[PDB]
Amino acid sequence: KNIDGYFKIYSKHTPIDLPQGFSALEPLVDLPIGINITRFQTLL
Amino acid sequence: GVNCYFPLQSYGFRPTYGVGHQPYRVVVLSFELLHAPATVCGPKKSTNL
Repeated sequence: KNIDGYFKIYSKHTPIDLPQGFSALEPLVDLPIGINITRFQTLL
Repeated sequence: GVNCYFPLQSYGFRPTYGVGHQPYRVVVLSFELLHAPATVCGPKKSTNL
């Protein structure tokens, strides 16, 4: 997410398509960079 | 050669030289502020609980 000039990353690693179990993502990182993001990719 | 020169030239620093010709290291600190959130803040000392 990137809303108020900060870039936030939440995450969770859960053991095992997608199961019906419920799990909330905990906040990991809240960066202070203030760039504009509108596109993204993945890195292999 | 004539009309041909190597642009860099040395300072020839040597101890028996006066104050004018002596190495003076310079550190130009600058402060950059952009629209991104600030990340380099200042110790912010506190009070006992």
